Amino acid sequence: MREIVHIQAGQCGNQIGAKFWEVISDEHGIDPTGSYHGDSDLQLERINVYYNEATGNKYVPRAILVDLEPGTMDSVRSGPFGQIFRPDNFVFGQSGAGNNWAKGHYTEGAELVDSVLDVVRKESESCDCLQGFQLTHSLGGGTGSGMGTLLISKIREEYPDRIMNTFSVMPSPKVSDTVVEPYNATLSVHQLVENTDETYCIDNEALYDICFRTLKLTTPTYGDLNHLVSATMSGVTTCLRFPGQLNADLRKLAVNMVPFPRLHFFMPGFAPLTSQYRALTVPELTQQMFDSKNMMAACDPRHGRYLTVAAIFRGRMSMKEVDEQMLNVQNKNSSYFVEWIPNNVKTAVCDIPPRGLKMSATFIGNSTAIQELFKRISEQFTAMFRRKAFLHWYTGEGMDEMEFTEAESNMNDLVSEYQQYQDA
Amino acid sequence: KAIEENNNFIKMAKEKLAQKMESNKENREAHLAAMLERLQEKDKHAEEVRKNKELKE
Ligand SMILES: Nc1nc2c(ncn2[C@@H]2O[C@H](COP(=O)(O)OP(=O)(O)O)[C@@H](O)[C@H]2O)c(=O)[nH]1
Ligand SMILES: CC(C)(C)c1[nH]cnc1/C=c1\[nH]c(=O)/c(=C/c2ccccc2)[nH]c1=O
Ligand SMILES: [Ca+2]
Ligand SMILES: [Mg+2]
Repeated sequence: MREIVHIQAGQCGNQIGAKFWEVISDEHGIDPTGSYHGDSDLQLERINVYYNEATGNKYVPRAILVDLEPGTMDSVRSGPFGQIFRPDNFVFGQSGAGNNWAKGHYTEGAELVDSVLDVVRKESESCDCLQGFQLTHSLGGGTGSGMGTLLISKIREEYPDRIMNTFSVMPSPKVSDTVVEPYNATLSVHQLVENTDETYCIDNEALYDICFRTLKLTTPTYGDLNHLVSATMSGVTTCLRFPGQLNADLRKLAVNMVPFPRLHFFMPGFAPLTSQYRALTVPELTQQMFDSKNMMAACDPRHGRYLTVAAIFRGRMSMKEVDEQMLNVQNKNSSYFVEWIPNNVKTAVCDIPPRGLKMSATFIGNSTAIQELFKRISEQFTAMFRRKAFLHWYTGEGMDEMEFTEAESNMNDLVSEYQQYQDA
Repeated sequence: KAIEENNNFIKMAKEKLAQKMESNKENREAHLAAMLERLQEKDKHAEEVRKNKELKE
């Protein structure tokens, strides 16, 4: 188990996805045309996880770029690292999906899905040992939401034993393109509860607040939100992309993070938050990454309890001080970690720091406080659905009101299930 | 179901339209048929007037 297949779907999926390849290619010393110009052998030791090797010693990302319109995928190709991607892996339709889950999942996206799966099969075939898939998308649009979850369902049919993880951007009125986002997200969440092993719940509410409150940016663009996303995505993928004596693949990580199959929605976090000169001390990283302000999903961890925690520190620091600090927050806030999973906070350290920072920490939290996120989308859903508002857009594409009722019920069951373990 | 309903709408729009355009052509023709039949009734009255002049001499 070494190779991971990456897929990016829709405007948002391709935007944050393109930043992921901008960040990690710099970390692996791969230039905009695909040639290696690093210095450490550690940059090439596990380069196979995300790159295929081409003729002339070129490194081509194992990345499939999906959208139902050309727009954003034309921007990706024109953008700074656009030339590195394999041209066959740009699979796109023309009419778009108009922020419509039904168009992505059932009509427009159905017409395109089989040609995307052919490229996935192409990449999966020439993989010595495929460990799984990762997907970037939003749940608020049409393509990433509707087609992304369709692809996830088709990939599970063809590759039932491989890991499926997602980086799933959640919608919020604060950063809102259309009023139907709660509908699109609720329909997607039900798909993710069934068909993913992990979903990283990037909340655009939280990314905005981090940009506004704790980074003093008055008018945040999507680039400012995506900067925080790409830093986190680098962090969660670090332990696969480098050593250091950590013998773990996606399954091993998923086995230790997910005690219950449906409860695999994580709370990502990063320290320090950037947009510096004084490098942070190990106590500061530990306090910041556990701080609510640094959470990428707009939930208060004090309102829930941690099932599992994973923290991966980057940079040259004392592992003794890391162990001391990670044991300090557990033993001084022991009510917020479930007693019925002993030793649930685990830690790794990687020597290579990311670009610009001398040391950093990435936080992955399977907290029951994530119910707050699903409750917030459930309220926005019901507000519209009690009056069947905007439903004509979905019923015109052949959907039934029953499918909405089901999805509503399934997400409120997920919230009930998170509540069960919060009190136990 | 999405095809079925899009076809249903094309179907029933086409039938509703053909039913109206035919019903209108029936009406407008029956309106003009009545107008000419009243005008032809005057020609028959003017033939009785011109006969009652000659049949009174
Ligand atoms: N964080 C982030 N969110 C985005 C971005 N672009 C769109 N969104 C969010 O995604 C939703 C719209 O989906 P989008 O990806 O544009 O539609 P799609 O192309 O049909 O998948 C909204 O909730 C937006 O707030 C982006 O670049 N970054
Ligand atoms: C011991 C340590 C810190 C390595 C650990 N223990 C359990 N989890 C992790 C970390 C991770 N756990 C994950 O599940 C994880 C998920 C992942 C990795 C790559 C791509 C997508 C998801 N990434 C991680 O870094
Ligand atoms: Ca078509
Ligand atoms: Mg959009």
